[PDB]
Amino acid sequence: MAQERKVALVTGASRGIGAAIAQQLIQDGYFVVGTATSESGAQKLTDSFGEQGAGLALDVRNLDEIEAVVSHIEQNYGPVLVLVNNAGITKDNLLLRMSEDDWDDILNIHLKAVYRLSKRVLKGMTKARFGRIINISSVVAHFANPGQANYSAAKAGIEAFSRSLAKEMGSRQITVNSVAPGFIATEMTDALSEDIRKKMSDQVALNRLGEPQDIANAVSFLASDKAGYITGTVLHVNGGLYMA
Amino acid sequence: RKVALVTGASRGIGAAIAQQLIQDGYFVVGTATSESGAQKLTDSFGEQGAGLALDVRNLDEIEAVVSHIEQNYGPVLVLVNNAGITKDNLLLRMSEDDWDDILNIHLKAVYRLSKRVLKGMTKARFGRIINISSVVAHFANPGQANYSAAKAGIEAFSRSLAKEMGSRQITVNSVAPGFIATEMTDALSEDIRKKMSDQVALNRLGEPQDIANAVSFLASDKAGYITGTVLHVNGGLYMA
Amino acid sequence: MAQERKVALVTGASRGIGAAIAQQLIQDGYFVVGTATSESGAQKLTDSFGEQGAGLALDVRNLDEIEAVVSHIEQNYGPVLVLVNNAGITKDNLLLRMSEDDWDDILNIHLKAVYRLSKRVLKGMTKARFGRIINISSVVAHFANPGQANYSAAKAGIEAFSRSLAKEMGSRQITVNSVAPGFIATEMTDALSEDIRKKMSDQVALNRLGEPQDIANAVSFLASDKAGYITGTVLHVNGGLYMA
Amino acid sequence: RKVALVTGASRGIGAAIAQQLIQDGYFVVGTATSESGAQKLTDSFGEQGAGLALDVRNLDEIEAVVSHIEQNYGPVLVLVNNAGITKDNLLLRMSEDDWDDILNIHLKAVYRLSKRVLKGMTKARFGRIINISSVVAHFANPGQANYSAAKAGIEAFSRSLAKEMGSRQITVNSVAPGFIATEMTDALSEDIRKKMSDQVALNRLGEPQDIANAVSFLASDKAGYITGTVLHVNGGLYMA
Repeated sequence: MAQERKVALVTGASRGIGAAIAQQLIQDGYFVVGTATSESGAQKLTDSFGEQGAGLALDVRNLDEIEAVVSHIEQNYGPVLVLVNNAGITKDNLLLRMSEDDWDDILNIHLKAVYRLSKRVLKGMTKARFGRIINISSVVAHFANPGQANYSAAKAGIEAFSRSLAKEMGSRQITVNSVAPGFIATEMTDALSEDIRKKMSDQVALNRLGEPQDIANAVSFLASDKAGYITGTVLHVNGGLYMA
Repeated sequence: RKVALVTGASRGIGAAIAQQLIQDGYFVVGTATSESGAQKLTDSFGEQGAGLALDVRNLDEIEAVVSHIEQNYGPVLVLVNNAGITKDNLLLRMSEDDWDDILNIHLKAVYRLSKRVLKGMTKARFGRIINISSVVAHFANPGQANYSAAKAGIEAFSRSLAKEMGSRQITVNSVAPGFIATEMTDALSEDIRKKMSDQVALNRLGEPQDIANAVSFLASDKAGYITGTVLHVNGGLYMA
Repeated sequence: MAQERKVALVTGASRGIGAAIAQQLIQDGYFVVGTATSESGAQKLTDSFGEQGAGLALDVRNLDEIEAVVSHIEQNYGPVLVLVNNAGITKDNLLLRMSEDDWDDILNIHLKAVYRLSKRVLKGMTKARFGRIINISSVVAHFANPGQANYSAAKAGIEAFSRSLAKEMGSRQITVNSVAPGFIATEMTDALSEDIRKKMSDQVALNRLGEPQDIANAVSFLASDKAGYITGTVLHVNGGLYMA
Repeated sequence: RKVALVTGASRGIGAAIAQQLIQDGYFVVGTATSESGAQKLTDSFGEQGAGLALDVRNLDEIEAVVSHIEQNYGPVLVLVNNAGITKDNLLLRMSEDDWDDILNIHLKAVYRLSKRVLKGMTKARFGRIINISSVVAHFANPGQANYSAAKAGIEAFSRSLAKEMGSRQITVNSVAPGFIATEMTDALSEDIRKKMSDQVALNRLGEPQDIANAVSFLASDKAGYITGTVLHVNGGLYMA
């Protein structure tokens, strides 16, 4: 029988923030397609989602794969009406040691992928007169961090792109927003020491690291009818690490 | 139930906030400027709320209202500071009273009421202070220097207070409405409303419920890691 | 003989930032009126400025004094065409210990004075089709600081007021801007320990406290013809303490 | 004299910047897209400057140009990254090349040239990197998603780099022009220009010199405590 739920596409859905976002959108009643870089990673997503989603392998650096994935979704599940662009790969270095590849790969994975995927889903959202594009940004697009000139430039570019797109698509009722996580507990933070997690949490007004679910909760809100008059904004979810 | 206090709950944004927080499961105390307005709120909320008269310009009234809530219903654990009164004028025409009354109603009230609810929230290790700001704290609108100053003041206040209270798991945030359909804007002409909605990316005025939805989100466990921020609800009128 | 230079009014000109701003505007060719809270403080300013400025006693909390001072300047020296609103008094306390007076006095000294003085000088600047209103704000209008809810609210209100006023007066070519100092060396910072000044300077990208002259340099730029297309902005002078 | 390198120095904002920095006392190397344009700059600058051909999309050219400057004139101690090329289109019509060419010309060039000048500035314990951004990195203009992304990218880049280089007394800042009169805007109609200047609080388009004045300020000792900021030069078109 036919897939009748609205379709959400969450890139980088294997773990942490992306995993929580995908699961929450399933809970919210979407049919969720999540992506992983590998086929075995995709198969794990398929396992996790069961009969209310699918896992697909996608290297977001490649236009042909983006186009193939979205076409596959359209042909099998439905038009992508919620797009969550989620990527957290970093290639950090002070600028004097930041290579051409450190730069290009991060700009491609983060910002170019947002451009390509957003462009690819617009026709479906225009036809529906409904759409949500939700970009996962970062506190470091706002708060300066040495060694991450590449990642910061990408995330800031994503927020500016989102403003531009929000203006272009707003008459059609499609909203385009970013969520900027702060210090969220991930495999990366789990790998740090307790002392270093304390040094982080002391900087957060709420005195703790966040959880992937806090980011999922923000995305869930923005993807819902409770957020239909919010567009071109950055929703900061950082426990008061960065306020203004 | 936890108690929420929502000022200026008679109509528009305040009324929609109060009704939503009831639906969310809070016991809602709403305030109005007169005893008569307060009765209308009592009548609207029934067993899930109460109406009180309050002139938010008056400290003695603020302290009596909160004391009355503590004695009868319980500690105020969600505070929504909601004011929409304007006294617009170009600066050359803006009187001392136009300046003062807007700074008092909007920003001073936020200082006073926030201070008065700290003790209960501190003891609970739970709190939500949610301040209604405005898009005009960010985008300059000629004639509203008083209103814009007050609301920007509120946002900075909120940041300071979020840092002070965060270890107790009390969040302090602002919601900044854009052009929201009200009696005020219904009273305007068709051409005027058109010029407003043409500035909005979504090409429409918002509704009080859009603001209530944002406050409801922030007041819930779904926003427990969000503090010291401004949640812009303006349809892309202003993007930041 | 008649006073022919354009007149600048710098409130709080006794020391530190205000003193440097007043001296620099004299260097720039203005006739500078500076204010102090006391008559003896005013007399020291008069001494400092010599025949190219004047010191006047002003408690910026009082409308009658504001009106008297500006009238005195108009009657003796000329129309106020550069207004620098400079105040650094604080009454810090966590909100639970912040009195009605802690709140009201800071909002009056900072924000109400900006409203009153700006309003009072507009007629002269309108007639000249030239004006500069330069408000000294603070990094804490942006970067959250516990214990300064009063001061932060005031300074943020000042920046929003400046935007409103800039829009109202822009057709007449009057610019309205704020300068937001960071950690600047003052009597207050001199009173701190060397260890505490180090802890401050480690937070500044430039690895040092600023000087009053750095703020004077910013005000000088904004008051000049080099800044005639800049209005409604905040010029941050903080060594990278706060960037965005 | 200290050497300044100003890209895109042939006309408009770049030309005004280059001429101002000469007046300020810098030896200015200006770049143009062709050998012929480069000669015109040599001819304009005379003994106080030099013109070089540079395609800022090409890393080998960037490295050769800077090497040529180091060998002949001295270390680049002021770098002004100035690009104004647009390839506008609604996203639905924006090609891969429209996206890439604008990201490369604007943001990649800033990455490449900034990296290449660090060593000289580090040794000198003096530097100014001044990046020309745009009001559109802040205020969304439909059709300019590429340009807006690139310039916002530049601003965040600058913040990161300011933190890395600040201990060496190297400042990194952006200047964000609004609507500035150029050949581009001279080519537009009277009605179009009117609609632009009506959005500006000062009710006029700016001039290239207004931008040159801002860059000159930032490049001087008068701005030695300013780093990681955006200096908005837009006549109140956008206020923040």
